[PDB]
Amino acid sequence: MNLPEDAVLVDTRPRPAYEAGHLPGARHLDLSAPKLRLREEAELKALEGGLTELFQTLGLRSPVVLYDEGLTSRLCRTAFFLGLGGLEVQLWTEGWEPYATEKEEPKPERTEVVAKLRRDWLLTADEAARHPLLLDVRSPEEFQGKVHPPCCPRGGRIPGSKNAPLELFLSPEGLLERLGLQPGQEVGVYCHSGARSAVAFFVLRSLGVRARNYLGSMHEWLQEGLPTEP
Ligand SMILES: [Zn+2]
Repeated sequence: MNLPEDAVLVDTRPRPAYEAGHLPGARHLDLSAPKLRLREEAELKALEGGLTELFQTLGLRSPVVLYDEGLTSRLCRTAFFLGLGGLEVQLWTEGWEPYATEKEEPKPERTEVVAKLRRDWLLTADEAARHPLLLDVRSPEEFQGKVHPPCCPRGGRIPGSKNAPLELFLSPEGLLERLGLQPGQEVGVYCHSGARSAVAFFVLRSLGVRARNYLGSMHEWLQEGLPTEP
């Protein structure tokens, strides 16, 4: 993979791996999946302000190249938030390893970049509720409501959603065909709390699909008391 000029590098691996050696100048950022509630404009503006503080503290600016060992959930989750904030991002999953030589962590000066939410990358609960096609990337047992995590009130799925377990997205060849999709089509993706839905989002976008990521996912849906199946 070729790199764009003057790129800022972000390493999404766990800290010990980062400290054992990272690309010169790369910042460490391995974001966990927050449980977000995005219903009011003020909540969307708070997510945005949080990304601004993050971007400035890490000295980020476009273009950003994020790297990790393979297409990991943390790489995708982290890259999704940076791109969601308006930064131009790219994922680098192989080929950077020979350059992971730096042990010292950079202490860049803050930048003054300001995040601006990219609404076409996102789905709020209300937008997801009106979406023509949502893909639930959890396991079939979760999709069928047979099991659920203890932080949620019951097992279930968003009504009308279709199950596309995450593992399917690791085999892009013929994926759209198998999922019954085509380039340009509007598709939403979700899971429990947006932890791994970004993997499906990036894979689908790379295939030309207008994918949108419902970060709130099942957890927000259930906390809101929205309609569910079974
Ligand atoms: Zn939950």
